Amino acid sequence: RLSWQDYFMANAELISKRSTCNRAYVGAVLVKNNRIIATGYNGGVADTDNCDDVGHEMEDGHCIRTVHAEMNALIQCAKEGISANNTEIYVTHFPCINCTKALLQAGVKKITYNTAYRIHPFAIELMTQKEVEYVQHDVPRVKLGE
Amino acid sequence: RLSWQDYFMANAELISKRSTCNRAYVGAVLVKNNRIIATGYNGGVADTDNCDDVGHEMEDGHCIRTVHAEMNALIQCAKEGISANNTEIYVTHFPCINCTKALLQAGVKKITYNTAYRIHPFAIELMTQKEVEYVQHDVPRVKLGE
Amino acid sequence: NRLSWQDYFMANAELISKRSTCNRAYVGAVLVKNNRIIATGYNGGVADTDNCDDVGHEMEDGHCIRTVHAEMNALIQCAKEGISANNTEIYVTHFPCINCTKALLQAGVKKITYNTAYRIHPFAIELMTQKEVEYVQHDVPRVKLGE
Amino acid sequence: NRLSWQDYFMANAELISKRSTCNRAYVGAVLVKNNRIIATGYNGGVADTDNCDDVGHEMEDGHCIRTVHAEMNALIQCAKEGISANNTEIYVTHFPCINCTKALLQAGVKKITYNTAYRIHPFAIELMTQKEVEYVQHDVPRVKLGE
Amino acid sequence: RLSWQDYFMANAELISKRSTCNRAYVGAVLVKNNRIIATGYNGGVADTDNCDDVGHEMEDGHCIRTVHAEMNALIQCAKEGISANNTEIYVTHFPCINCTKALLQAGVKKITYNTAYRIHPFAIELMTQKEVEYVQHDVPRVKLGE
Amino acid sequence: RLSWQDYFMANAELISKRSTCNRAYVGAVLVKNNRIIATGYNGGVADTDNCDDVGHEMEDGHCIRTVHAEMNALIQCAKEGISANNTEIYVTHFPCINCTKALLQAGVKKITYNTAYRIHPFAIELMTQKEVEYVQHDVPRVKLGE
Ligand SMILES: Nc1ccn([C@H]2C[C@H](O)[C@@H](COP(=O)(O)OP(=O)(O)OP(=O)(O)O)O2)c(=O)n1
Ligand SMILES: Nc1ccn([C@H]2C[C@H](O)[C@@H](COP(=O)(O)OP(=O)(O)OP(=O)(O)O)O2)c(=O)n1
Ligand SMILES: Nc1ccn([C@H]2C[C@H](O)[C@@H](COP(=O)(O)OP(=O)(O)OP(=O)(O)O)O2)c(=O)n1
Ligand SMILES: Nc1ccn([C@H]2C[C@H](O)[C@@H](COP(=O)(O)OP(=O)(O)OP(=O)(O)O)O2)c(=O)n1
Ligand SMILES: Nc1ccn([C@H]2C[C@H](O)[C@@H](COP(=O)(O)OP(=O)(O)OP(=O)(O)O)O2)c(=O)n1
Ligand SMILES: Nc1ccn([C@H]2C[C@H](O)[C@@H](COP(=O)(O)OP(=O)(O)OP(=O)(O)O)O2)c(=O)n1
Ligand SMILES: O=C1N[C@H](O)C=CN1[C@H]1C[C@H](O)[C@H](COP(=O)(O)O)O1
Ligand SMILES: O=C1N[C@H](O)C=CN1[C@H]1C[C@H](O)[C@H](COP(=O)(O)O)O1
Ligand SMILES: O=C1N[C@H](O)C=CN1[C@H]1C[C@H](O)[C@H](COP(=O)(O)O)O1
Ligand SMILES: O=C1N[C@H](O)C=CN1[C@H]1C[C@H](O)[C@H](COP(=O)(O)O)O1
Ligand SMILES: O=C1N[C@H](O)C=CN1[C@H]1C[C@H](O)[C@H](COP(=O)(O)O)O1
Ligand SMILES: O=C1N[C@H](O)C=CN1[C@H]1C[C@H](O)[C@H](COP(=O)(O)O)O1
Ligand SMILES: [Mg+2]
Ligand SMILES: [Mg+2]
Ligand SMILES: [Mg+2]
Ligand SMILES: [Mg+2]
Ligand SMILES: [Mg+2]
Ligand SMILES: [Mg+2]
Ligand SMILES: [Zn+2]
Ligand SMILES: [Zn+2]
Ligand SMILES: [Zn+2]
Ligand SMILES: [Zn+2]
Ligand SMILES: [Zn+2]
Ligand SMILES: [Zn+2]
Ligand SMILES: [Zn+2]
Ligand SMILES: [Zn+2]
Ligand SMILES: [Zn+2]
Ligand SMILES: [Zn+2]
Ligand SMILES: [Zn+2]
Ligand SMILES: [Zn+2]
Repeated sequence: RLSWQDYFMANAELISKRSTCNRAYVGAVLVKNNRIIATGYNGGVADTDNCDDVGHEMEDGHCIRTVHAEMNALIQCAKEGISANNTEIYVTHFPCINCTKALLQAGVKKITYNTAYRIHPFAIELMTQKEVEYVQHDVPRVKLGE
Repeated sequence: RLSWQDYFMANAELISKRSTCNRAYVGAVLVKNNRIIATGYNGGVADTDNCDDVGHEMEDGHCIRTVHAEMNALIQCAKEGISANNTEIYVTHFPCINCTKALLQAGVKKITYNTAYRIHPFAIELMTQKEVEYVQHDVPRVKLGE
Repeated sequence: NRLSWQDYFMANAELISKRSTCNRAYVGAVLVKNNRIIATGYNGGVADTDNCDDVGHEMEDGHCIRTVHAEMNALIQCAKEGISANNTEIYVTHFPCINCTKALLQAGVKKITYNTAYRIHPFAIELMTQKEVEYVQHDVPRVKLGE
Repeated sequence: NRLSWQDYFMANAELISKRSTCNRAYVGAVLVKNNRIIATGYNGGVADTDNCDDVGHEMEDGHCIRTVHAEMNALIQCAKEGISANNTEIYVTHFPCINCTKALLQAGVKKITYNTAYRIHPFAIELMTQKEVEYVQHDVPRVKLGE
Repeated sequence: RLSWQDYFMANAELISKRSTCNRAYVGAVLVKNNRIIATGYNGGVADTDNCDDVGHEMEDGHCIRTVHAEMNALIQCAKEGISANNTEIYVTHFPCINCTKALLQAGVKKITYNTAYRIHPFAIELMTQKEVEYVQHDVPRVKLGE
Repeated sequence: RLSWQDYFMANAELISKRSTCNRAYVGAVLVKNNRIIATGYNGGVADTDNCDDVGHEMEDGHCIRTVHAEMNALIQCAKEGISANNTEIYVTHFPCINCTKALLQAGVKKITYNTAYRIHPFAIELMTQKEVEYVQHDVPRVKLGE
């Protein structure tokens, strides 16, 4: 039976399947007391162009078109009025500095990630100072459907 | 990529992977405006015995030990104070009469399911009266992890 | 001689039961957090569907399956509105059935106070015991309203 | 002969008034949204402070100022818990004073149903009129609970 | 830079600038963990006449037309469904007995005020009994805009 | 008497007075139906170093140390569980691309700003496509305190 860690990392990878930016298919699942409260994948602002259709918007070696997966989970909370305080997050890719700041500021207490994607040393510095646990964990092998 | 329908049915199946009652491994995902707001699988009341460990509690041909997947999604909303009104649900198995009544009463507006499990005609009657569609949809074939 | 909290809320549960539309048992439930009422419910059909009063019971295995139960109507008020039922207690006219018991325990209801020892399911007792939730019998007080 | 919604909630307001601790008027209030109870209140001292029953009234200009009013206790339940009082109606045993009237109107309470025509302030009427909020008199129904 | 106390007292004074009762221009800011969660100024019920236009409604030496600043902050919470428990309030004027009772009942834990307006001894009595400090603090001199 | 626009822009400037990054003192006030629901200024993640004390963290010509003012307002909503949908925002400085994406995604419908700060053409493109109104408005001259 899938452990909680495997259960949520698998969910993060499934969530990434709708990513519309082929630089990285990113999925995030926000969890409170082992319950899923929000999810997100990387894509353009809702009702705007996606990279799949009009191409990336590159600036300083990053695609700036997308709302990031982690940010989409947090913004789901802000839009609906759901508390993200005292949560943990499972993400397919290590959070960029912008996502890191938002997550820490929102009260996210633990970050579990699969891919060591472009790890920013300042993101590590912030997680360390804020005493937020970060953990690498592989997505388990799971087959769904017939 | 995965359609919204495929995306959520896949999620429901993944959610079912932690089911602790082997009569049916059930998973449910509650969705509002294409966002996941709650999930649930079938298992004993939290902090109580599960069928996997102590056996089913059978009455009139049903296992009564478990909080049902759909009920776990709704009760997540009740416990946390998340609104379930104007949602839809994706579930691995057709809802029983008890789950159907609760879902309809909560303001769930559409039901999508995979397995046509023990369909109760009174459940159909109520869904029809409430103008809530019950749509069969197969779980897509999806492979997660390496 | 003011109504105690227990009497106050049990009286309320009985009053709440006065709109029940299934004559097998007129059930009323009041959900309480820190001695404040946050939700109520009585037993009746799904909203906007038929009630037993009008079309008869829908019997299955010796139970009327037509109704959303009183306790469930309280919990579903919370789920529908987005009101937290965690760390509450409930006052109910009738001892909760196994389905209501599971939902209450799962929602974080910490104590159950009931009047009528209605069809008490031994498995409901087993679960309340394991989950460490008290189930107290308390009579509805004699209260006259109006005039 | 089931209790109508109006009778159901007015009965509830009267029951709620049974814990009032200021004998100048036993006031009870029930806040309702889409025929669901979301909050209640009776008149009594600030929580954890003295009640009139025990220490006497605190009179100022012909009013007892000791109590948080029933209507205010309902609204404050909402403010303290974070429950939305917008687009509600209220049922109250006594017509709201000017302070309660202002707070109710400001909170988005859309209709006021009361039993007793208690010290009706003409300025309260003026405000309800301008704000377009109905104020309906309705008797508490004769209801016997218990035994 | 401005201390938290100066920051919020300044805000309360700015909030008071829209007051429509010239007996006292009152502003209130409701704060939870140094975040502003609601504000209010004294004026008529929304969509009703204001004192500026039709005059005061005087009774027993008080203008009864207005919803008070503090009450407007609390009622913002009630209307929207924002929790006022475990807050503090900053107000331009010492709260009257009605506002004091409501604030204490709502779970407001500290009161900071500038002007010692019409102090009611019963208000002091209740604050003291509830172990809620009432702190006088001057509005700082702050110039905004060019 | 201060118009609503002047009232909230003045508030945004006052909010900026606690900024701890001297590259730009930024303040934001999030408004729903002319009520203030959240505020923010630019500063380090809560309980971490500020630029005032340890210097800026410069990357590609931007200080990346700070959680931005707008982001702090939105994250207040996410942390507490307050809905930011159907709001408008008043900000001392035109939002950067990251803030722009988050605001649009959160359901912010109008942006009023004072300073035309480093206006990103892609932020304009997004506001335009998302049909979000943006308006320049000067902070009014307001003196507070004696
Ligand atoms: N469950 C969801 C739903 C949406 N989003 C985010 C990802 C994108 O940033 C944006 C997509 O929202 P749209 O309203 O544009 O949804 P579409 O149906 O158009 O999907 P897409 O744009 O991905 O085709 O919202 C998300 O992270 N998770
Ligand atoms: N994401 C979740 C978490 C919990 N539950 C439900 C399923 C069971 O009815 C019960 C399990 O909760 P526990 O607190 O017992 O969690 P455990 O870690 O013990 O899991 P399990 O009992 O499944 O081993 O809660 C759920 O549906 N979905
Ligand atoms: N205060 C309330 C309101 C409703 N309900 C539940 C009981 C029934 O299961 C259903 C009744 O909802 P309707 O929308 O059908 O309300 P009616 O006004 O039609 O009442 P009834 O059907 O009882 O005549 O909702 C409840 O328990 N408590
Ligand atoms: N269901 C409730 C609970 C409380 N209150 C209000 C009425 C009083 O203004 C105050 C009473 O709160 P306490 O915390 O003092 O409660 P007690 O248990 O001490 O009740 P009492 O003081 O009435 O004996 O709160 C209310 O209106 N409705
Ligand atoms: N940010 C706000 C908005 C409103 N109110 C309160 C003060 C008055 O009691 C009433 C004013 O609300 P209106 O809906 O009448 O707003 P107007 O735009 O008409 O403002 P005014 O009446 O002050 O001109 O609401 C408040 O305290 N703070
Ligand atoms: N009303 C508030 C309170 C906080 N913050 C944001 C700005 C900074 O990003 C961070 C500051 O939070 P701290 O918990 O560090 O508060 P301090 O009391 O330490 O203030 P500072 O760090 O500004 O000295 O939170 C904000 O925008 N608005
Ligand atoms: O969604 C996330 N989350 C993580 O925080 C990092 C990147 N992303 C997205 C952003 C972009 O679409 C991306 C590839 O990232 P860069 O373009 O920044 O290398 O994956
Ligand atoms: O979780 C759901 N959801 C559906 O509503 C139906 C059954 N179930 C569960 C209940 C039990 O654990 C089960 C097998 O169902 P029966 O024991 O009722 O046949 O799957
Ligand atoms: O509302 C509750 N709450 C309790 O959990 C038990 C039964 N009921 C209702 C269900 C039905 O309408 C009923 C009579 O119960 P039975 O038909 O299950 O005996 O009272
Ligand atoms: O609870 C309410 N609600 C109504 O708004 C009016 C009065 N009251 C209370 C206040 C006091 O305890 C009271 C008797 O009122 P007066 O002391 O103002 O006459 O009943
Ligand atoms: O807004 C507050 N808050 C304080 O609690 C006291 C008075 N006020 C208002 C009420 C009226 O508009 C006012 C002048 O008060 P009096 O009219 O009660 O003296 O300032
Ligand atoms: O708070 C905001 N909000 C706006 O979106 C833009 C910048 N800022 C902050 C970020 C940094 O502390 C800043 C000066 O911005 P740059 O360092 O990106 O030029 O003001
Ligand atoms: Mg799209
Ligand atoms: Mg368990
Ligand atoms: Mg009906
Ligand atoms: Mg007491
Ligand atoms: Mg007005
Ligand atoms: Mg700090
Ligand atoms: Zn891209
Ligand atoms: Zn990122
Ligand atoms: Zn089983
Ligand atoms: Zn079921
Ligand atoms: Zn029946
Ligand atoms: Zn039941
Ligand atoms: Zn009294
Ligand atoms: Zn009153
Ligand atoms: Zn006046
Ligand atoms: Zn006042
Ligand atoms: Zn800096
Ligand atoms: Zn920014």
